[PDB]
Amino acid sequence: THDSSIRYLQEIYNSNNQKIVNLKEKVAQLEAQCQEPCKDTVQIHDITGKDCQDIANKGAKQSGLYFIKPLKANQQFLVYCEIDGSGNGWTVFQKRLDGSVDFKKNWIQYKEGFGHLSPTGTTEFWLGNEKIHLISTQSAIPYALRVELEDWNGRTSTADYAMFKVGPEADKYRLTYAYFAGGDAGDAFDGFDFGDDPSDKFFTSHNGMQFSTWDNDNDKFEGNCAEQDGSGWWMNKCHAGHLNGVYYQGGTYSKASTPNGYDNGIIWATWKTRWYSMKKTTMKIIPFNRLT
Amino acid sequence: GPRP
Amino acid sequence: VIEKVQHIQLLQKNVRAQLVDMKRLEVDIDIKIRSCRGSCSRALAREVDLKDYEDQQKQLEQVIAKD
Amino acid sequence: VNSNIPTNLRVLRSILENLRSKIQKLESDVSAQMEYCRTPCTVSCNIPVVSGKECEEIIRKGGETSEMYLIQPDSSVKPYRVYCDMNTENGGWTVIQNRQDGSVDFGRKWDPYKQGFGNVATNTDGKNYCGLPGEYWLGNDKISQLTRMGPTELLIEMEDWKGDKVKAHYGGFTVQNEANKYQISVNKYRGTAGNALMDGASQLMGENRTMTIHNGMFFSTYDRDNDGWLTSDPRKQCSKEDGGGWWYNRCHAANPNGRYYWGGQYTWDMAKHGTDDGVVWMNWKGSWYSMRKMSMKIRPFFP
Ligand SMILES: *[C@@H]1O[C@H](CO)[C@@H](O[C@@H]2O[C@H](CO)[C@@H](O)[C@H](O)[C@H]2NC(C)=O)[C@H](O)[C@H]1NC(C)=O
Ligand SMILES: [Ca+2]
Ligand SMILES: [Ca+2]
Ligand SMILES: [Ca+2]
Ligand SMILES: [Ca+2]
Repeated sequence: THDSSIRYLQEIYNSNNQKIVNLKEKVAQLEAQCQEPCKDTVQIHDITGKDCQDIANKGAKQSGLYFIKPLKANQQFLVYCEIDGSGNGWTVFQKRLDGSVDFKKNWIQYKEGFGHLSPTGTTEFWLGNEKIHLISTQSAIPYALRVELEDWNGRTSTADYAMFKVGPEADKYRLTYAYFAGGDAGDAFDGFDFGDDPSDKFFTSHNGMQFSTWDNDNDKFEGNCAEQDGSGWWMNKCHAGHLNGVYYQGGTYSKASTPNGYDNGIIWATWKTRWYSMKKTTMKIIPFNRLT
Repeated sequence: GPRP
Repeated sequence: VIEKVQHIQLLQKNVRAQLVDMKRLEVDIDIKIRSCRGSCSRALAREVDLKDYEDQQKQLEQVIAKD
Repeated sequence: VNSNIPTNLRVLRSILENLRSKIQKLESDVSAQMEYCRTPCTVSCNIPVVSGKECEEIIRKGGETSEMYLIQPDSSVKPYRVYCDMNTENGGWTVIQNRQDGSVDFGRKWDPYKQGFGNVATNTDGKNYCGLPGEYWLGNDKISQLTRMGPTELLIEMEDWKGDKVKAHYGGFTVQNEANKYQISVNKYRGTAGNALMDGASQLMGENRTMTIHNGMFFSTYDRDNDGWLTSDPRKQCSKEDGGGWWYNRCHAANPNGRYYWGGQYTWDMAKHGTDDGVVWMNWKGSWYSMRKMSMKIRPFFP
């Protein structure tokens, strides 16, 4: 007689029928742990204002991403604010540190901006000309400009300009400053005496120049500086300071490396030969009354 | 740089 | 005179249901575990084997054909 | 009579034994996954400088590459992240929904579907920006506000497990707010998938087909019934436990928010409730087939 037989199959059944009930509870517990998305490291700060210095003055202590809205701006925009312990807040508008982003862009792109903003300041970008204009002319309070450079041997240098301003698109976002305010990188925006030509310096200065891109020529050359050197900048037949140039791994490059035959790198002639390209670059502005 |  | 068949034929009706419930459960856990891939650090790699259930499911349907 | 085959039904023992072995394996898997979940996945989506009201305005401001962007539809809305597709048929598409690997749970309540959930984008091989879209549902409040800024079109693309694909274009798309239960409206269809949203399953006739039409339906979730299946029985809702949120009627011809069944072909004995709750588009692959890829993108019509 199949005594225990049908009695055993009943134990197994009833048993792995209680296991099923238990496994389901454990499943639901699992489902509860898989409802949240991946954690994003980049986050935006709550505080806001006219510029970084304003945000600094309101308590902001760490460097990162903030929204700002200059007086005449009709919409707010994201920016990277550099804030040190002394209470100074810088509004960065240009960064180079690895040739990951292409700077051979057109007029609209240099206007609206391109690249990426990181909370760590480890990304390349160009905040647009429109924003740089709104920030630097929002009021009468004069702004200063600081250019930071790093070569391929850890050495850094700076260049400061007072009363820094960028005009409207109506005037091709012309570049302007009152005077060079010092710095060991030298006043390249003043032009450089490259050689024999009696007017090298006059041709390579930048104060007063309008912005140029391959599709919108506003330089003082008969050809197209932006098109040849492949970039967007305040050209003048052409340049002596070129921060939005072609990134060359290792700095040193030659005429054979370029396609048009001219120095198209990230140069600052008063600090390095025009055949040496920077490894890092930074352009930022802060109210002048903050350095003095 | 400069242009001739 | 017996007393085993009437119980057997009923037990195999429950085993059928358990198969079906196991199949659904096997699939549900497969979907839920993949759902963690977008939440957790990593997800468990696994290949559900329907063919196995398929056969046993086909087989058990043979006996229920008898009495 | 004798013990002919009453002793033969020992095959009943191997089925039970095996099943008991299947359960052991299952518990082990759930336990291991529980462990891997002590730490979450992470992403570093550095934000693009260029920004606008939505992806169309962004592609006109120079944003050429498909990736995650920050948009601000209105001055009163908090800027939010979304995935912009800048390569499909002229680009400028704002991704609203996306399926491609079953990495995210879509069977959620009313609240999550209203706020949005899932991953907008993930990091690409070796870059500092997120150029790969993840799986996600943008959120009803946001979708609603976007489609009401002005004429808006909708593009739905899908792929099966053989690599083949089709699309459903809807020149007109609108989603009312929450007071109105996110009621949907679509028109000016064209494409290669069937016009499921406006015509219902093409394999059916009579009121059987007209009851699987989505156009005009309210949004439903398994915890908020607004389907077209009018009835008292609380155990008869189009959106069941773990079913996706959608504009169910009675019930559907398509469901992009369905359960992600791996492999495509599925049966009733695989379905938690015995209904086809997978990523379905009947007018193309039938009712028991779940897609490999499914997505929803919107964009201004122009007017
Ligand atoms: C239209 O729907 C009805 C019901 O779903 C189908 O007809 C029958 O309806 C009664 C319900 O009172 C049941 O016998 C079954 O639901 C249906 N029987 C059949 C024919 O299978 C009818 O088939 C549907 N028409 C189609 C095929 O689209
Ligand atoms: Ca000279
Ligand atoms: Ca010219
Ligand atoms: Ca769920
Ligand atoms: Ca109902």
